[PDB]
Amino acid sequence: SANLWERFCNWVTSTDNRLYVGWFGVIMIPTLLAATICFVIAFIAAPPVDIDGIREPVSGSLLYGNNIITGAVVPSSNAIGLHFYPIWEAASLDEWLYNGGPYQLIIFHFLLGASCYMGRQWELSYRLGMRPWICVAYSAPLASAFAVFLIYPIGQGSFSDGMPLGISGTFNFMIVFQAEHNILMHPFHQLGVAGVFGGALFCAMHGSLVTSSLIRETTETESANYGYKFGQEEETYNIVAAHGYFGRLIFQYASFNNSRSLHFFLAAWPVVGVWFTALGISTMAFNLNGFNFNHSVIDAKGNVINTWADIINRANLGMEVMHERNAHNFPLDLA
Amino acid sequence: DQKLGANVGSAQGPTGLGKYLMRSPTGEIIFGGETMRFWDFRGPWLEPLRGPNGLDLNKIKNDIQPWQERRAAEYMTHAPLGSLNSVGGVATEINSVNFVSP
Amino acid sequence: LNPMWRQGMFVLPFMARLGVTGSWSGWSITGETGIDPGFWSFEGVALAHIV
Amino acid sequence: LNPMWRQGMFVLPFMARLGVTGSWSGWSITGETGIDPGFWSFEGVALAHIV
Amino acid sequence: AIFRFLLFFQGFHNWTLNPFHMMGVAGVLGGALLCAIHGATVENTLFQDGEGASTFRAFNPTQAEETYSMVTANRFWSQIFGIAFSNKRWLHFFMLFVPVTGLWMSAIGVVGLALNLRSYDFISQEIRAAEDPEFETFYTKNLLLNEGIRAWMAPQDQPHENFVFPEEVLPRGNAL
Amino acid sequence: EKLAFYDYIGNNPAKGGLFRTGPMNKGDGIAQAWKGHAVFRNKEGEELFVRRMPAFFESFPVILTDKNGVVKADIPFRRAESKYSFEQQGVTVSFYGGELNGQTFTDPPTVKSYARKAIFGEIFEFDTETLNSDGIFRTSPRGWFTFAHAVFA
Amino acid sequence: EKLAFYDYIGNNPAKGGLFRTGPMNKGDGIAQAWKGHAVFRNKEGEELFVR
Amino acid sequence: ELVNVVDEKLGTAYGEKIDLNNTNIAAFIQYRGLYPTLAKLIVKNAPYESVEDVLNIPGLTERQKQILRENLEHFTVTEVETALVEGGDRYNNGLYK
Amino acid sequence: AELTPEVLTVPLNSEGKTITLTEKQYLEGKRLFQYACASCHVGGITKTNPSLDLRTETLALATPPRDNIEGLVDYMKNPTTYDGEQEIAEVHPSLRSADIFPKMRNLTEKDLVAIAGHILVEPKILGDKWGGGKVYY
Amino acid sequence: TLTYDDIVGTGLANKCPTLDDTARGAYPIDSSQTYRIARLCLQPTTFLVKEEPKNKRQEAEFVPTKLVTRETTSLDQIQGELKVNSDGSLTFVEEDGIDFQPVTVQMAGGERIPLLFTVKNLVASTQPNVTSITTSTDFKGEFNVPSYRTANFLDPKGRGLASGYDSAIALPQAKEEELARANVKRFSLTKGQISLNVAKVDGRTGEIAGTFESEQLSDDDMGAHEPHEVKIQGVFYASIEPA
Ligand code: CLA
Ligand code: CLA
Ligand code: CLA
Ligand code: CLA
Ligand SMILES: CC(C)=CCC/C(C)=C/CC/C(C)=C/CC/C(C)=C/CC/C(C)=C/CC/C(C)=C/CC/C(C)=C/CC/C(C)=C/CC/C(C)=C/CC1=CC(=O)C(C)=C(C)C1=O
Ligand SMILES: CCCCCCCCCCCCCCCC(=O)OC[C@H](CO[C@@H]1O[C@H](CS(=O)(=O)O)[C@@H](O)[C@H](O)[C@H]1O)OC(=O)CCCCCCCCCCCCCCC
Ligand SMILES: [Ca+2]
Ligand SMILES: [Cl-]
Repeated sequence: SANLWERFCNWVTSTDNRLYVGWFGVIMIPTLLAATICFVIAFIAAPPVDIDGIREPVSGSLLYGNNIITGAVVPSSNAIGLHFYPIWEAASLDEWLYNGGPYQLIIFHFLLGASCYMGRQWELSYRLGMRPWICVAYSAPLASAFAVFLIYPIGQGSFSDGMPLGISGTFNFMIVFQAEHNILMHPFHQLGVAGVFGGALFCAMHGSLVTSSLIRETTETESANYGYKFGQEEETYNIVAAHGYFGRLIFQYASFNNSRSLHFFLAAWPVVGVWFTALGISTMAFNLNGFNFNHSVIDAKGNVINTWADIINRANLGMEVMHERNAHNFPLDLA
Repeated sequence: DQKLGANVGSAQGPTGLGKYLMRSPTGEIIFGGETMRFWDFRGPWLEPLRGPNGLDLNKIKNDIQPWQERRAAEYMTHAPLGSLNSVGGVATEINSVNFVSP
Repeated sequence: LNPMWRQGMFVLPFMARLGVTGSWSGWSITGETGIDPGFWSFEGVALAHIV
Repeated sequence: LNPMWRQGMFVLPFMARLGVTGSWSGWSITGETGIDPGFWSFEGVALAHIV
Repeated sequence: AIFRFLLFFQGFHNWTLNPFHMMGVAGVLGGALLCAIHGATVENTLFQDGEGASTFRAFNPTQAEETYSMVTANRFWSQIFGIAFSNKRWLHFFMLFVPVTGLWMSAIGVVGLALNLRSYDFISQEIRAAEDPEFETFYTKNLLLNEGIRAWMAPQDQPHENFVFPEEVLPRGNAL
Repeated sequence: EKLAFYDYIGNNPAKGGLFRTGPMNKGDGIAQAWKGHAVFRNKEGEELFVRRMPAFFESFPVILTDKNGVVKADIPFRRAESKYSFEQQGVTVSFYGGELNGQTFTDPPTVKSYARKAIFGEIFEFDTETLNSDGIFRTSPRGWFTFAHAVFA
Repeated sequence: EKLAFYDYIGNNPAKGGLFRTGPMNKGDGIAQAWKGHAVFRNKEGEELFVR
Repeated sequence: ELVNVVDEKLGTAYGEKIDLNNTNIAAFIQYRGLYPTLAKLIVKNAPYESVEDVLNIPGLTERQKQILRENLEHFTVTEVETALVEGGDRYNNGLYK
Repeated sequence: AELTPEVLTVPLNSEGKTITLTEKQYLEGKRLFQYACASCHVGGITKTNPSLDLRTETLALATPPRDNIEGLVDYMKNPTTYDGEQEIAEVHPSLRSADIFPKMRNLTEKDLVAIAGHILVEPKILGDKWGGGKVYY
Repeated sequence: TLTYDDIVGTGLANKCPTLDDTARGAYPIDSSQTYRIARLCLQPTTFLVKEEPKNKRQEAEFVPTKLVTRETTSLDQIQGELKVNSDGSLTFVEEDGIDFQPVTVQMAGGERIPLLFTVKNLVASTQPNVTSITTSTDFKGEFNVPSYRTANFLDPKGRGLASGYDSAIALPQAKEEELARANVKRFSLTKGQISLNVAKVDGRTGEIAGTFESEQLSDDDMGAHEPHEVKIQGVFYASIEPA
């Protein structure tokens, strides 16, 4: 034995593994297995959770009357707030499942692993001699999960205010958010949808332009895909014919001819846009909300002349006035 | 409400939890409502009301001082809630109070 | 009046014949309460096999 | 109070719009009796297409 | 004027709960991923064709060799994600399909919302919620949010209806 | 009767859902008879009118106004400060022609029940047993044909 | 009660059918309680017995 | 049979005048000089068998008794309803602006 | 549709006599109302006690009457409860308590008249909005 | 004595004070000097839920249950006069205090049984002729158990008693007779029994201690289903003073 530990480190770091369990992986792989296994069990058999700390259990598991679309893993109690609630902090599991214990076990392990997943997306790139930064693109979707699962709860003072782990549970997070923060009227969110819409747009743009300008090497009755072999030397499409068409669609200088400048833009746009959307949720986690143009334009006498901004406010009040029915005892919603 | 003749100690809210005062997960007496999540707050104005078990029902019942009532009023009407364009309050509030907590 | 064999249970009996007669949720085949089956409860057995 | 469009009928109306409004069993869309739809009754149309 | 269109569809059509809208977002969100991921994958798997750091100038506008190591990219993802492309022709067609199919689905959903043939409720859920007052899902919660949206918005959002909703008829939780 | 039937929102194709399958009868039930026209009045004898349900609304509130559109009565959410509850207004309901013809009802619950029904237009008597209906509106063939073809196109 | 329950043909495995699916409870129903022993007599006071 | 005691209460004296035995304290804000001091006394001083019994609250200054006499026409009295009195709901029934 | 002097004519005292404010006083009041009231009295309500609003009618049934310049002004100097049977200057901004409520220090009799005038002019313009809360927003 | 910080997070705050093994004396009652209880306190130890004997009435017993909520059970700050009676007995009459705590416990099946553990309007009494309070000087009396949820509470579909919806608005044209019970909210009010039996006296400082046992009904959920019978065993501590 060349030295056990020396070998161990050579295996872990080995680039000959089907799946690159890295150094970050050593933390990732266990944390992600705990999160997934706990989730799957929760989502299927977990019992009702008193999310709002007002003894009014919300069942979100299949076996307890839910389906895929409605079902979810409910956030820890509001009675717990930001307190750490590990299994060994409960008199029993029965108490732990009632106070939304699983939620924390899941969010913490996931966020942890999902971070190492980024750390790994660097490591392998290092071990393979390729440039880094790929992990920096993945920093945007991660920074969102963080914003939605940890930053917002820290800011709002409770994990019960974090986004639930489910379809409908997510829609709840949105509808309520909008009511309390008016996100649609916030610059960061708008940049977010710009990045996402734009992304999908450009994704279609590139995708189409390229596939449409492929050099013919296929039969009339043979998949146009076969005209490419894994491990080619030259390109499989006429990037000069591509630019030729797109340059005429709009106008020459408003078109890419440099594949490298194209692909940077292709990556830069969404990542930057999503970065801001993540900063939006993380900023509005401290109650710095969207623009409030309520009763702005008023007439010569003082009457209030409504704008679409006001019609939005009514829709918002409805959400405000109806969310968490029995949870409020006082006039102002400061939590 | 206490000045209106209500017995804060035994007041039962909609959920049956305690309109004004309830217990934290570890037994301490804290403020009720959604405010149960901030039972870790400590502050000059509020401490003299705290006992060895949390908020003392006797001090709360007759040791509340005026400077505290207006302190509570002040801070209540100056929570760190506001909009980008600096309009203090909830996203559904009306323009008038130009403010956003530092 | 309503034991496992009335509820079309087929695997549940074979688990009791050798010891497992309780659930992590508190109940037990014999009808007792407060019992602590430990890990080897019907859930436990079911868990084990899946793994 | 209980016409074809309340009973989730989809093909039956298109058959009435052009004439076929009776059944070989005696009844009719308008609610009459004793009528003789002949061969071209809902059954008839259905029969025809199958062939 | 578009944000209220969104809020409306939630409140009145419960649009977010619609299978077609979901596919919609799955396409746009998933399409904005392919965009980002492919872009980054390319910029960080590039061959060195220049002596500068700013590798942008180092590109051959006149084809020839692949400007990035398609073979390296494949191995990368094949080890970090488990799955990875290996046919640029397919990878690029995929990028067309995903966001275009998504938008098409989101369209159909609305074409149904025209006739108000929405995906508002789950009947099995409502029936249990009626008989049993302790059954509560994140779904039931949402519907109540809709009720509030409709009741508080409808007046100034649909003027031609001359709506008048007395304060006492207005649905509201406690305190708020 | 036929004429009255068309004046019922439960036959409006704009009501319904995408996965609310089956005939319209699996919804409100098989129509049996017309209970009759409901006329609502309050202590002063004034005749009130039930604000109908716009197709847009899945659920709608019960509000009663006079000829001039002044709100005279309603069914309150928060009773704490209700000014127009059917109780405080002595609201009553009378029927003309149909099953309930010539009859009058004055006990608040029963009055509110029919008021809750007037919202949909003419009040009818359904057989919910047979088809095991759920009481949730479904769309007519007109609606389905329209949806299917708008999509295909 | 338990003892009386075993003396009921509705627990005899020899009753049933090949396609009479489900638990024994989908048959006669979930047993709730023992109505009691039935003693039959005729005018003369004589005690009869049910075959 | 099942009935909503509150919706039924609105068909009686309560719902037409300030119920000295049920109605929440804030209701006294609709008449001159009754709110702070008197409304507290009225509510705090348990139920009444008749409107006039309010005039008998121990301590009432001669002026307070005067004021009360003036507003008696705005009061009534009905059986104490638990749903309306429990939880201290007469000092705060969860309603604000 | 304008703020005519017809609208700026509000009751001065209890004995029917009125006063007419000017577009300068109004705006000035509105500004002062924001500076020392909005905090708790935004839009005519009262955040730290929603039971009492600034509706003219509410101020009319107050004790003493506070639905006129004279009334509101006195209040801003020596505040009382709705029945007036108790002075609350210790937990409510006022002139006799500017040491406790600094914002009230600058405020001079000129300012007090404007603020008071604002309170009586707003409902004249906004109507139902002024009194009610979010319901009317 | 320990400050707030010396208790926070330890759970100690949900524990009625205790007397040492020594303090087993006796406190005197002047019978011509009014007395009151400066602080009664009740700490639960066990919550037993009598099980429904199914159809087959076979006599039912109480069964233990797991406390699904946490250490929020204790009643504290109770106070009132401990008037001396003609026959020389003592009756405590509560005025105010943290006289109730919503508790929720699970059972064998997994069923959560929420109750409003309380002693509101307590009226405990002792044996006739009780010049001095010795160890075990039984206190017995009734109290009131108000509805678990108050008037304003709304069910998942918006329906409520003092507020909320009139019916099942999700099923616009369904028969209502079947849904009756779940649409019409009822506010339950009942009586309870409790007995405080002393174990430790301390005539010196006038503070008795012991154990209690009380019975009451659980939440009926605005009258949607039947309430369960509950028995609650724990300990108590009282501070008697002349005043
Ligand atoms: C994860 C969050 C999410 C996501 C990803 C989406 C995603 C989407 N939603 Mg959506 N939605 C969400 C949440 C989300 N939603 C929520 C919470 C709600 C509230 C219930 C809604 C409510 C909602 C509604 C009501 C609708 C959508 C629709 C859509 C889709 C179409 C958007 C589009 O591409 O416009 C593209 C816009 C066009 C019309 C294309 C033509 C425009 C031309 C080409 C532009 C010309 C520009 C010009 C040259 C420049 C001049 C401009 C000048 C100012 C410079 C898209 C799939 C829509 C859809 O499904 O329709 C089919 C739709 O109607 N959503
Ligand atoms: C009529 C079609 C239409 C158009 C033109 C727009 C346009 C716009 N929407 Mg939009 N939207 C539509 C339908 C449409 N929407 C529908 C049906 C829905 C669902 C109901 C939405 C929902 C929606 C949301 C939720 C949001 C927007 C937003 C926006 C703005 C930024 C979006 C963006 O970044 O896209 C990404 C696409 C690009 C990267 C293309 C950029 C092209 C722009 C338009 C400039 C064009 C150049 C211009 C013509 C000048 C050239 C002249 C020069 C050559 C001399 C933008 C003004 C956002 C916003 O409000 O931000 C302020 C936002 O948050 N939209
Ligand atoms: C052989 C072992 C076995 C046994 C003894 C049982 C026994 C039982 N199961 Mg069961 N089960 C088994 C295996 C078994 N299961 C397996 C492997 C599965 C997984 C699919 C299940 C899944 C299952 C479920 C989901 C349920 C039961 C239930 C039950 C109970 C009700 C009885 C029943 O429904 O009969 C039904 C018997 C039949 C319909 C007879 C089938 C005979 C077929 C038709 C013959 C096919 C002939 C062939 C085509 C000819 C071609 C040949 C030719 C070409 C030459 C019963 C105790 C039920 C229970 O829980 O009760 C409450 C219940 O819900 N079982
Ligand atoms: C398009 C023509 C058409 C129309 C308009 C109708 C209309 C109607 N039919 Mg019908 N039917 C049709 C064709 C049609 N049918 C055909 C071809 C058949 C043979 C199978 C039937 C068989 C049939 C039966 C057996 C019955 C009806 C009934 C009915 C009535 C009830 C409505 C219904 O149940 O909606 C249901 C609507 C749906 C559930 C919507 C389906 C939408 C799917 C889920 C979308 C799939 C999306 C896709 C997977 C996405 C993938 C794309 C992605 C990969 C890119 C209604 C009048 C019922 C009736 O008799 O009433 C009393 C009835 O019992 N029909
Ligand atoms: C216990 C239980 C039951 C758990 C339930 C848990 C739960 C609730 C889950 C529910 C899930 C659920 C049902 C979701 C519904 C959403 C869904 C199915 C929507 C419908 C989809 C649909 C048909 C709509 C049409 C829209 C459409 C086509 C979108 C598809 C989006 C799509 C699949 C995109 C894939 C994106 C993706 C991650 C691919 C990465 C590919 C890859 C590794 C590329 C990397 C890469 C880049 C390079 O550049 C190069 C060079 C190479 C080489 C290379 O490799
Ligand atoms: C509390 C601590 C618990 C500790 C648990 C006990 C230790 C782990 C036991 C693992 C048993 C399972 C074996 C799995 C085999 C395998 O993965 O492929 C076999 C390949 C080949 O391995 C190669 O296999 C070779 C042997 S052979 O090829 O398999 O014969 C071997 O020589 C070489 O070293 C090896 O790299 O494994 C790898 O490439 C190394 C990466 C392993 C990645 C682990 C899973 C990652 C999960 C990420 C999170 C996902 C979340 C959930 C999503 C669903
Ligand atoms: Ca039971
Ligand atoms: Cl909610």
